[PDB]
Amino acid sequence: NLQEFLGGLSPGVLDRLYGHPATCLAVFRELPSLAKNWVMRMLFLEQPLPQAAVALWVKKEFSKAQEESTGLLSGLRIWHTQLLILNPIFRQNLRIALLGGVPSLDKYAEERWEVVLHFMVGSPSAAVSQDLAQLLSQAGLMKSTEPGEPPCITSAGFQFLLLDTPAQLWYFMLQYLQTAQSRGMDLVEILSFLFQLSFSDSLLNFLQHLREFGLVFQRKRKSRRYYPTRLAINQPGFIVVETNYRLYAYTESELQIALIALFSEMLYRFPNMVVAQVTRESVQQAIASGITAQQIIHFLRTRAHPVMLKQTPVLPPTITDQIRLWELERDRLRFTEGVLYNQFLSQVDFELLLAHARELGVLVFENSAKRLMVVTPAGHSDVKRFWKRQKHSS
Amino acid sequence: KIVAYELKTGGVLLHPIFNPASHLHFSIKHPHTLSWEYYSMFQCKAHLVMRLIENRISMEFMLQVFNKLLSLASTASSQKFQSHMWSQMLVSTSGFLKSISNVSGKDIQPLIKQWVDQSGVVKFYGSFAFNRKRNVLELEIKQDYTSPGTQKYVGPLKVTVQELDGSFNHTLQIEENSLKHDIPCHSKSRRNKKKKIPLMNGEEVDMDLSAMDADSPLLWIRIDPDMSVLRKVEFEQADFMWQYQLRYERDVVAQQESILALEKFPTPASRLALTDILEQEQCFYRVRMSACFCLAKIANSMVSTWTGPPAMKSLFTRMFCCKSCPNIVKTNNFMSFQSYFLQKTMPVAMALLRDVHNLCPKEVLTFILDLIKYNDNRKNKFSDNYYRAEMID
Repeated sequence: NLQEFLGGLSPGVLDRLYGHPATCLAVFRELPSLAKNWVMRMLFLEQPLPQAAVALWVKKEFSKAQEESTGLLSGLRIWHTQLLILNPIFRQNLRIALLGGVPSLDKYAEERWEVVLHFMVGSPSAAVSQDLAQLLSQAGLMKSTEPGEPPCITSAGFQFLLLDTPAQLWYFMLQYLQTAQSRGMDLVEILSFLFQLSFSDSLLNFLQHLREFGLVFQRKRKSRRYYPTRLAINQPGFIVVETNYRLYAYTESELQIALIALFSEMLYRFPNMVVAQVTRESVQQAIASGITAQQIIHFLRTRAHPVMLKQTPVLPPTITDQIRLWELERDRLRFTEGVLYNQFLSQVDFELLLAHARELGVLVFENSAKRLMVVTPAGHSDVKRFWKRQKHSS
Repeated sequence: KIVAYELKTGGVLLHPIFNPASHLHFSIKHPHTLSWEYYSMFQCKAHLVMRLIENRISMEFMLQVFNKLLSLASTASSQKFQSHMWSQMLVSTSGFLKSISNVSGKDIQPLIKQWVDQSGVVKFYGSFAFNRKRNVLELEIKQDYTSPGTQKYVGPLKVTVQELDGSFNHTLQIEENSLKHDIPCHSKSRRNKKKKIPLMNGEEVDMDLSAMDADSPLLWIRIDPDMSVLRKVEFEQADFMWQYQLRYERDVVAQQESILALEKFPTPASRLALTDILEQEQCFYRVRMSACFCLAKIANSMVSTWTGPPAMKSLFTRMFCCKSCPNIVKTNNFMSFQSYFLQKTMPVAMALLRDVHNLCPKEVLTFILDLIKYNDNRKNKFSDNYYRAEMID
């Protein structure tokens, strides 16, 4: 979430990111319930106040809200104890932010995201863009390994595909920012634009990428002015599920049919409907590709036709249980690197060695009944030395 | 005794050649210049080297050597010629080796050259590792040959490995550049079924295999079990292997060395092992007398963990006191000669118990004083002087 993204930041980047135009307001809206009230209170105070007052300024009931809000805003570093006055820069910017100093667009965003997903899946016809392809490849959801051949889809790719559009886009933009820092694009400048949307060379490239994603559209041969789409700020279902593992989806866009075929066997395709079967073969194929039953169940539930909404639960218990059992049927091997010792002599002496590999992060599996500790070869030169020291101590 | 003396000061040189031994402060050319401790260790090393010659050339051939010497002497002892033949009553080293070579056809000149003419004992440091993939046991035996009393051994070396399929002997060739010796290991199919594990002798016993490793079949290893060299072994087993070697071995020197090596592992499984040795008649009595002192040392080391009464007290009241009165000792009947020795050695080890304050507990001192007060010896056919003297000790 955006709260996680902002919490994972340093004070030096935080105060700079608190730009005058929008950031002080976008981060304010994040404040879930009560911290808004305290920010408004001590927006006009130039004198810090004791912490005991803030502690006792919430009744005994519902105090956990007080502690959680205080911790969240301490992490955000909106104020400092100074002994709880707010940061002067944030106070000034917030005062400046508080009395101081379309139908075609949504369709465009939908179509652009749909073609992006078409390219993501193995669609022969899709929009071509080398920058988009390499960005998706380095986002961790795609791997090519051969420039001549079109890139394939990794295991995480299917999971990302089956996610809903809001979370899908949000995670995609999170990965975009994380890779922006890697490629060298300043994070603060690009981040501030997202906040400003909900109200330079790097800016131009970032806006080009956003337009490729379909969140914005200049509409004037790439002019300075832009008109953000609905997705920039941040529908009825069509699938009918039977009790015999049969799906009737009122789908005209090929994207939905492809998504359904990812985990179902298609039987018929009518102009305004398509018939598929959820069989062991298709479900286990999806599970092997990497999906888990939770994504499939959530996808079918969110794309649930209004006819089956009346029944509770919306998705039949037999279908849900069968999908879950099919996914459980498979349990899979793992991969790690390690080295094992033996002849550990005294018992109380083996317990002290277990804490050496656990603190350094090179321990995989321990055994106090046989004395059997696995150590990765990456930290083999540090565990052996410790063992030698212990032997010397005797 | 001899490895302690030879590592302490130089070494004992049987058969010197005329100084041959300059590492020690007296001359070994005459018996009246020898130190008395050197004379005692000389006789001790001489009879151990004769046991080694019996190990190479069997005991019946050895008794035939001695009978040939005695028979030459007794044919010599009846002549009247003034020493034409009276010098057959005098033995030498060359005559003894020649009589050995006459009766057996083997000469012992490497064994004589190593253990007589050379004046040193050997030190063995062993450690093992079990290779689960190739099912082998990789021993690692290194010698300390740079100490002042030591020498380098290059002969063969017997090792006895007790695995789940039984006890197997292996001969290792320990040349100068040798360090790793790979010996093969057998199955672990006596852990699949509960079957009895066969011992060094022909018998077999039920073992509790819960402490054993799941991947290794081997229960214990003994380097040079028959004491066929003049050696000091320092083997690094795991503590459960020492406990299995204390419980189920049919060799008293291995039970003694496992008692000696269990003092470094104060775990409660070792306390259970020594307590099961102490309760066990049909164990040799000098092993139980050592297990008393080992149990006292282990009990001193695991204070602030010890649960019930002090060590060996409940065991003393179970073995040697009345059933109706626990604190009154039974009247003295010393006719068993093994529970007499164990009874007179158990409070002596029990008095080495110490509390968290480093003072002997007043539960053991009161127990010893009640052993002294309630002592009645008007009924046995044996005297009480050694038992009362051990009570004062």
